[PDB]
Amino acid sequence: LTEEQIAEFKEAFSLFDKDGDGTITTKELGTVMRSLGQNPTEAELQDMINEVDADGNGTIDFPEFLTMMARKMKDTDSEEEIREAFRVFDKDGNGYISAAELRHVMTNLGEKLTDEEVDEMIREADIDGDGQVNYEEFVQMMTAK
Amino acid sequence: FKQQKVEDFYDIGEELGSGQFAIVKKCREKSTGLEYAAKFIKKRQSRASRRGVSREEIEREVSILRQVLHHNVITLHDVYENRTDVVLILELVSGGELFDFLAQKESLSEEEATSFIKQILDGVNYLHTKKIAHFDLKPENIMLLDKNIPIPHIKLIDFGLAHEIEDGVEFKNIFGTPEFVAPEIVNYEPLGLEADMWSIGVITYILLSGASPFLGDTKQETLANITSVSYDFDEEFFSHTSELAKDFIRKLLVKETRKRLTIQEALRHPWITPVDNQQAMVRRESVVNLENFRKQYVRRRWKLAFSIVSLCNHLT
Ligand SMILES: [Ca+2]
Ligand SMILES: [Ca+2]
Ligand SMILES: [Ca+2]
Ligand SMILES: [Ca+2]
Repeated sequence: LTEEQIAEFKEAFSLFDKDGDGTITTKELGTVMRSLGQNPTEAELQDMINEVDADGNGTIDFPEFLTMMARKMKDTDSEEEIREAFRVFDKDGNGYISAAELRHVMTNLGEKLTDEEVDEMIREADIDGDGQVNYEEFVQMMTAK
Repeated sequence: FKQQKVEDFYDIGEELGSGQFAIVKKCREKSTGLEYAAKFIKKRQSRASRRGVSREEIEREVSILRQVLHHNVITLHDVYENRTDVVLILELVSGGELFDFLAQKESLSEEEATSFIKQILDGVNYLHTKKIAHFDLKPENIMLLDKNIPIPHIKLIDFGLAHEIEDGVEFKNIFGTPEFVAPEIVNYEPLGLEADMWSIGVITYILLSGASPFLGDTKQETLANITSVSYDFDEEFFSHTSELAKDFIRKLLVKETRKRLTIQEALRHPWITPVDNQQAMVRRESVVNLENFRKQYVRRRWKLAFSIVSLCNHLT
């Protein structure tokens, strides 16, 4: 997926790599996971990094992040990981992603985006026009393109 | 070409992209410390053209890059050759695509759009004065030297389809991205410098509306719309577009090659260079449609959020 892999690469790596040194230490992955309500231990972070650590330097390089993305997309059902992503986005469990929830998730990820960008994201994801994102609209945002 | 090893003089780094039979990687010259982009083109040199590039095409591309020296066009620095590849060490262009930079803007008038389009027109003018056709003008090949200045510097890259237009010889071929090719390309008709102007018209259409003029649901529909010159200025996408811009695009998207605007005529079109203050003020007040342009950008932002969340879920 040359175009999609390049886009997800450039974006996700830079979102994790908040200091910009070319690598991803366990601390950055830990901070990102803790901003998303998860609480992994240092041993678990090191085990995550070691399963793809090809050059054995302790951190995750660029192609190691690519191979980790590949193993993620290969070891799970697409629908199930999309469901879990939606459950992460939709916090109150009402079945609709509002603007507040989307903005909260984006800011927890480390994005400094204004309200206009959150509004345009919601609108681009909104198909029926109620102002929120259905689960179907979510998967159609994540479906084939 | 230099028969010496590339690794002997350049430190090879991250991969910047690729194409069909070529791969570009960032590199640094060891003797100077300056950074460049090494484009490895896999040699073929066998009659079975299924895998590899002919030596004729490589020599043509290298000759074109050597003859071209402009501030809006990429510059060839060196060429090496081993037993498998030919390596073109070129000027590093690391500012991304022009459209990727324009999308992340808050508002874009037609004046700044015409400034960028005029950088493109200066590049194409330098190319056409030497009777060199680019034949692969598309937003993927409109890069920025650096997105670190207010008005970035545009560079034209990827001369894999460039060809020398000689007087009195017929050059016909089928290549390029179908969305951006001229009617004489899809019809296998004699080619010239006019296809570059047609592609510039398509690029201006896309920059101004976010939609493509002849792009259909399938390749057949796209080719039929190109050969039939079938496009419109829909008010849903062209509500704010000025009349000068529409006249410019209309004068660029013509089937008959002799009636199509040349690069110099596009440089003198009032939309690029206004004649009076009235049309300059009109070009100031006209706003480009930045919503249909940022559509795909915000979609990929959605996908990035999804990828981060899914990677965090997959590990716990
Ligand atoms: Ca780091
Ligand atoms: Ca590593
Ligand atoms: Ca909700
Ligand atoms: Ca909805």
